[PDB]
Amino acid sequence: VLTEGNPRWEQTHLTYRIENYTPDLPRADVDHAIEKAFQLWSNVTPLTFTKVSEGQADIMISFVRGDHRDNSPFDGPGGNLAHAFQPGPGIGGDAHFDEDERWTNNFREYNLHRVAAHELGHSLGLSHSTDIGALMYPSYTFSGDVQLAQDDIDGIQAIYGRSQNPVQP
Ligand SMILES: COc1ccc(S(=O)(=O)N(Cc2cccnc2)[C@@H](C(=O)NO)C(C)C)cc1
Ligand SMILES: [Ca+2]
Ligand SMILES: [Zn+2]
Ligand SMILES: [Zn+2]
Repeated sequence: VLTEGNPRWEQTHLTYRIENYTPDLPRADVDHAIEKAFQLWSNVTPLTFTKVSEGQADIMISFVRGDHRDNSPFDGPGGNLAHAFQPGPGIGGDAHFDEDERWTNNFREYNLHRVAAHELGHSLGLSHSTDIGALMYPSYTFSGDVQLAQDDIDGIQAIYGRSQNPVQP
């Protein structure tokens, strides 16, 4: 409410649910990529995530093709590779992935885990940055290893706070 059309999550815990797995890759590989991404964000923040198989989740993930009842249809391999809505009630928090391209689990054409991590940044209220090491890169590019940069760590920690509890066990 304080922000016009871009409210932050007032909850310290969030839930998510995958509507379906793309036939390009099984669920074991996709669950790992989605689960690994949540761990990276929780590792540096006291935030906690939990997958729900029933009820509406705060962040819904689904794959779409061509027009899917939206005002931004994909135009072939060109255009954006994925998109989402600002964090808010209703369709807000939802995130769609372009299923017209083939997803891979390596440095092949595109990295699914790298894109999922970027979509979460949008759901976490993180905007694009001009830092080369920031995963929130506007266009798609090839980065070295997948790791959070100091700018991203300070940004999410600044909004909520620092994880004053680095207990691995
Ligand atoms: C790995 O991180 C990334 C995630 C998504 C993309 S994306 O090409 O789909 N894209 C960036 C874009 C494309 C074309 C022209 N202007 C801007 C969306 C975007 O920024 N998504 O986060 C946007 C246009 C909907 C790029 C990188
Ligand atoms: Ca495309
Ligand atoms: Zn969509
Ligand atoms: Zn983006």
